[PDB]
Amino acid sequence: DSTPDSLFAGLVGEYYGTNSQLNNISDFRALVDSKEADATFEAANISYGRGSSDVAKGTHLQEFLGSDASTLSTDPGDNTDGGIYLQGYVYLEAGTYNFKVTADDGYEITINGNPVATVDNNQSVYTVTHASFTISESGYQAIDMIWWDQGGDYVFQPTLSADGGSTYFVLDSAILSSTGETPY
Ligand SMILES: OC[C@H]1O[C@@H](O)[C@H](O)[C@@H](O)[C@H]1O
Ligand SMILES: [Ca+2]
Ligand SMILES: [Ca+2]
Ligand SMILES: [Ca+2]
Ligand SMILES: [Ca+2]
Ligand SMILES: [Ca+2]
Ligand SMILES: [Ca+2]
Ligand SMILES: [Ca+2]
Repeated sequence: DSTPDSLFAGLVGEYYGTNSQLNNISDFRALVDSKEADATFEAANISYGRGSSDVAKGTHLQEFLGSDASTLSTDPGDNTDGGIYLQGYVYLEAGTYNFKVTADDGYEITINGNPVATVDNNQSVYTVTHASFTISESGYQAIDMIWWDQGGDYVFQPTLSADGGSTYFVLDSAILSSTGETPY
């Protein structure tokens, strides 16, 4: 547009809290669409939690975000339910990949507009090995994530494999870009 966006080795993060129930992806997306973010942050190391007693309460969000919490724009007030919306880019070579995500509650990850990892409901801590997807051309791929907590425990760690599920890595500053330019 007319405003420069910060270039960092991470995704652009937004946190939203609510006192309504989050049951599914559409509920969290409606929350995101309903207001300005309760806080913004840089999501440079996307391995959050685990903790207890509601992500949206007290300092639980800070604890959940860990290393990334130092970039919070503000300390949100309490809510019962809450979640994050992350957007930016991830450097991937052409090839085949799959996510394996540990989470409480649900989430959705999309790459180049296509969902590649989805849990459309609340759940206690579970790890799902998602189906494989292909990247046609090497470079920075567009990626967005949503995750939420309806209450209770909370964790979010979406790991990626490039080698058919033999090894997995966290998405972090090695490969993330907020704008699709290279972070130095
Ligand atoms: O489905 C029930 C589960 O819901 C999760 O949101 C919560 O973190 C768990 O502790 C358990 O209550
Ligand atoms: Ca801009
Ligand atoms: Ca919004
Ligand atoms: Ca707080
Ligand atoms: Ca941590
Ligand atoms: Ca930090
Ligand atoms: Ca709730
Ligand atoms: Ca929960």
